Amino acid sequence: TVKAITGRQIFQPLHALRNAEKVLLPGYHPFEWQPPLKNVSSRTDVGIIDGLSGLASSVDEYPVDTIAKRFRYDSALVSALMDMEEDILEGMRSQDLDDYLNGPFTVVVKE
Amino acid sequence: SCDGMGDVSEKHGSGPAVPEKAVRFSFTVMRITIEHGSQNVKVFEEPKPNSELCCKPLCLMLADESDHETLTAILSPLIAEREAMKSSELTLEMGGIPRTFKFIFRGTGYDEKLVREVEGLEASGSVYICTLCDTTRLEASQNLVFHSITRSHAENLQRYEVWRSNPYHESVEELRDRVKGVSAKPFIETVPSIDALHCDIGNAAEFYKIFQLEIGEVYKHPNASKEERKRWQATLDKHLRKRMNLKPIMRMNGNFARKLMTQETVDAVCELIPSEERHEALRELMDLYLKMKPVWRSSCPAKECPESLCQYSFNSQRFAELLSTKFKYRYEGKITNYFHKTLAHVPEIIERDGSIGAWASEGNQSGNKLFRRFRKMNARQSKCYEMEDVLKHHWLYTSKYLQKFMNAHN
Amino acid sequence: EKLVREVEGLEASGSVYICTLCDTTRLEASQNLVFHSITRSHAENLQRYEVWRSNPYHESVEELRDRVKGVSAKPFIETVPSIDALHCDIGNAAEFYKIFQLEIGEVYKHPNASKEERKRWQATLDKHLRKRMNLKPIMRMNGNFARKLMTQETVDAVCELIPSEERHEALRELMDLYLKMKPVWRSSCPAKECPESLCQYSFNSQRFAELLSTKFKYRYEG
DNA sequence: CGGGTTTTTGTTAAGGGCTGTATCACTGTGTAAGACAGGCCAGATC
DNA sequence: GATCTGGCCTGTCTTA
DNA sequence: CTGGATCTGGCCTGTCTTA
DNA sequence: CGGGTTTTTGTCTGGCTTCACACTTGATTTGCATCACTGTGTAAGACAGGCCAGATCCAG
DNA sequence: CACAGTGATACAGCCCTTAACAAAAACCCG
DNA sequence: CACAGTGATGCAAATCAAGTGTGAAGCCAGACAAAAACCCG
Ligand SMILES: [Ca+2]
Ligand SMILES: [Zn+2]
Ligand SMILES: [Zn+2]
Repeated sequence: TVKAITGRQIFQPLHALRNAEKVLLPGYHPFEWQPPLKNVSSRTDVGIIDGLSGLASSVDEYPVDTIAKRFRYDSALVSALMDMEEDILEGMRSQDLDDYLNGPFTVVVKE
Repeated sequence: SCDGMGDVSEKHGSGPAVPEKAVRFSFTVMRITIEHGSQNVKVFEEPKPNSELCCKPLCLMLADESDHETLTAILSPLIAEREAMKSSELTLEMGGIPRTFKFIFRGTGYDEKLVREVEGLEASGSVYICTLCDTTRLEASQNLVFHSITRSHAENLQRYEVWRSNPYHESVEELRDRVKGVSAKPFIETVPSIDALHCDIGNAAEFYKIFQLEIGEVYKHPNASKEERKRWQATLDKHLRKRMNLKPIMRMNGNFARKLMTQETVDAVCELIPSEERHEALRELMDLYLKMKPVWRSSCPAKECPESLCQYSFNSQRFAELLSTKFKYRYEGKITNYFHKTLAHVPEIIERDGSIGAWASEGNQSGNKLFRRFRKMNARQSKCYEMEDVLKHHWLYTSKYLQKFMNAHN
Repeated sequence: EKLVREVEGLEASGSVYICTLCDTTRLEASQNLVFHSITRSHAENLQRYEVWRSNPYHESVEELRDRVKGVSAKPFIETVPSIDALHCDIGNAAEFYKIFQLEIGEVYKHPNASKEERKRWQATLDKHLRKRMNLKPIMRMNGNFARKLMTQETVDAVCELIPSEERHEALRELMDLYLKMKPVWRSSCPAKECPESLCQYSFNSQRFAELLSTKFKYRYEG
């Protein structure tokens, strides 16, 4: 409507937004754990992993009647930390701390 | 149109004790016609008759649809205005030129429950089942093909007059037979019609009943316990979930009804009946029903399905013959309302009006949906202001002037 | 609380081992009301379950249950032994509402009452709260209804129905103690917003427990 | 480093009109089963 | 042959 | 004079119809 | 029913703008089509039938 | 001391006008 | 023959360039017509 009436593009089309979404979603920023995570893959591009986690759905196996979707926990934490970059930077700048410091930050998460 | 809305929660605060219900009232223009030369011609007809974008709201209140006193106390001014406007002409300026308007009112978006409640007739479980003719439930299980529209507003008022005055001084049952089941004074002049949505819902529910009876092979076992019927219904529900990908719902709705009426549905159901003749019976039954449905469900049957329209009487007679012959175990001495209506009143309805599906009450239900949305996200959360806000927002949403600014491509 | 009982390896809430932080029973929690520390870690639940499974002392059902303090499921989630403030407020509001119902009916004077009397008492209370507090009857205890029900004017409106006068002062002191204890477990930082309530919390809690034990025996006896 | 001269920048009062923000009274999300004490009949019994 | 025991039930309270 | 066979009234209760 | 008095405008006229105006062709960006479902239809009333209760009639 | 809304109303705030004065920031010359 | 949406997924159509020299529609100096809508004649 806006494009047809105003004869210009004040807003962007849908595909541009779709392409921009892939930055905020998990599985887009590189990272690595210095102690390797036991029983956890080190790949860093996984998105929405299936919730069933490869549960056996054969007819002989225990029946399955649920569906689920979810992310990788560590990838979710990485994405959440990268979302709050500006806030952490401003907090360090306001508390009389040099921004280039790379001390061992401690994070507390409520489940 | 009009309908009652249940499950409307009440808010905290001050004010009178508001019941947990809601009743709306709306109207919709259909066709504008000018008298040019020596005949008539239409100027603007509604392309989407059942669309929510043309259901203009008029009145809104929070009361029970069975609270007759409050309902009449609210709706009497509107009916008085309608009666006063039914014999006047309007002068209106269009583009700088005065124009002349005259109206023809028609109320069809009323479900049978409200029709019975307003027209002063008896309930749905009455012996006088039809609201158009004067037959009982017994003859409605024998003739099925020969009836005629008789009921009317003025006749209802005269009947009520006779019921109150009792001129002949006769007994209660004789007076009931003389009045044909009228025990209240009508106050809304309506026209005899058939709601398409509720008709389809009732037909689908009755078919579902017929299917779950045919699974148990009741045509040879007249005796059946309680758990047997429940088992049968559970087996039917599981088979439908497995084949038709449908969900067993407790109360019949429209989409389930639409997806149920299909030849391959009966084909899948035939996997449960070991017989062979009953398969032919059910298949011919569904074939007749699907050949008949577009007569009363299409938008304009005179153009979209002339073959079904001209060949309707023979199909209805064969349908009644099939009911009386093979389904004698259930349809001997009792029959639903919509079967009688569909089989004995719709040809006259098309020949008198032209269409039925265009006069349905779908747009009213979409307006109920819009009401449930607006009352929750487009109103001030207070009893004193919520209804005004909802009404104004819905009137703005229905306006076509704002809608014209959306088709900016053509 | 329900999910905590489930995942941590505990029974339902209607049992005798009520608290998920201390391991006291129903009677001992209805007697003391004051002094209770916390000894309930996550590995402790695993040890409890292992004792319950292996039964090294070859005890009976009741003895082993008393030893394990009611553990019959292997834990699988490490949770923090804290308190949910929202459900706590809801439960306190519901309990208070029940106490108002009982106070209206004079249960301490007549320990016997039929169901119909309870129905009429609840209807009278609901109608009074509707005519004097702009509230409506609700099936389950709400959240806003809780916050709005906990006011001095509500106590006044309820006392407008009680014929006695000592009950009035009892309810006044009850609500005053509860309002004095409320801001401790509801603020984002009590040590910097309401330090007086925090410093005076123990005394207020002890007086609250003493009030319940003395002048509310008809309900909280055992 | 000042007069003579110049171009920018307020400043008062009263009224008009467009824009932004506080204020009012409220809501929707915290919603099914299990533990337990007391009463009670069927039945083995000494 | 009454006499407790056992299990069966059943209403109430506790989280939702 | 009494008891004794028996006969509708209405009530309550599933059941069918629309929502 | 038509002689004066003002708007309302293409025109001449050639010499000057900023604009207009032909193949590529590989990506690149829009614009439209396609496909499995959906929510609004959501509590009472009429009626037949079985059942005792107390009334209805019958007997020595 | 959950907290993000939710539409209408009132008022502060911030633009506008005229009207003479009055102060501020620079360059010729002495 | 309810219907106005729900999403992604895919394919089809516009574009868009950076190169390039020519072609074309206004704009101007006055200025007397060429109608054309007013007065009423
Ligand atoms: Ca309805
Ligand atoms: Zn009929
Ligand atoms: Zn504890």
